[PDB]
Amino acid sequence: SNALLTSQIVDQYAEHIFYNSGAVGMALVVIDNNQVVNRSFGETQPGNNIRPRPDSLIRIASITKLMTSEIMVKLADDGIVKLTDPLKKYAPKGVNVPSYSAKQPIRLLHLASHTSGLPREQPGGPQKRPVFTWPTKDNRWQWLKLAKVTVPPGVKAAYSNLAYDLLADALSRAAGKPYAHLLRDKITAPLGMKNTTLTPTAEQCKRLMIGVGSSRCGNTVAAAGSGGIYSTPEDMQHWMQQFLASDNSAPKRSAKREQALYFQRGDLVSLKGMDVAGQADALGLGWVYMAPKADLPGIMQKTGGGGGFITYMAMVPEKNIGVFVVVTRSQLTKFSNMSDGVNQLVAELVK
Repeated sequence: SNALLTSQIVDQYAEHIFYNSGAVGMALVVIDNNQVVNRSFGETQPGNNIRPRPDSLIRIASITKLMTSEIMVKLADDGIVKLTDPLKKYAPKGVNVPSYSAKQPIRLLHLASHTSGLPREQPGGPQKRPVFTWPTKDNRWQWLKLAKVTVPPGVKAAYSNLAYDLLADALSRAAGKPYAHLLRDKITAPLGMKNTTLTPTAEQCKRLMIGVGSSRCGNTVAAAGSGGIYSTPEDMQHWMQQFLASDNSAPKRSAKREQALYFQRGDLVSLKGMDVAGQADALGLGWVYMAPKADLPGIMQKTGGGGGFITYMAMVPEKNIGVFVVVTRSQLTKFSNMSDGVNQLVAELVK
């Protein structure tokens, strides 16, 4: 958008997204070239009348997967992994990683693009379960070693949390340090994202927004790859900015590799779980691409939902436009009533 109108265009949509989504609380972050527009609505806990702040703690849920893929891409540039490495290269000493057939192993690329053939969650967990706490890393590898993989890789997309946590495990093994140290060293420390963490302190937890379906604020390292990351609107602004040019900076060196697309929709036999914010026209490394259609532009996006939070990031990198939104749910909240509004906002911003 033209800087003269950016704020006014955001205002055409922001309050509608807040009301239509049934949010308890909402933070919206818009980057449009040199313009940054922030809006906050509602409450940080039902009935508390406290507006969300730049440093309100949030669960970003599956936006986490974009960071796992970011780390994979950075480690690949370092020569520490290859996207094509079999997962079994990074398996603990002597533990089997099953494969559809000998010459068709699950590779890191498959985990990142949801094409590994693995299930969405490890089966057989506790029926009532606090979010982002089960399975643990040890649980995953104990299950995997006896598991059967019955579909070849790169044939079907089936959205998976399990696969993304296995990816984080592999990346940690390859780098020779805990995943939390990779997240810090490769992402959060260089960008000064001082509230982006899998291990929040008490001081951070007191700032965690609350909606329907909330869970206690705790260690979420179990979902390090798939969904556990806590952050804040201001930290997420800084993260999102690295994909977008402005007068003061070019995108980060790895932005294009991070957003590379690997499977066109028609290149797969079927896709499950990929169409939450609209039809997925191509799958990247966590990122999902939707081609222009109706009155919407081509959009790179990722959806997230867990622990009473829903999140969405949509961007048009060529136009230096990105929108991130986080909402705490009320009972009636429907995800696409938030994401559809963001997509329409993005459509107005690109004009």
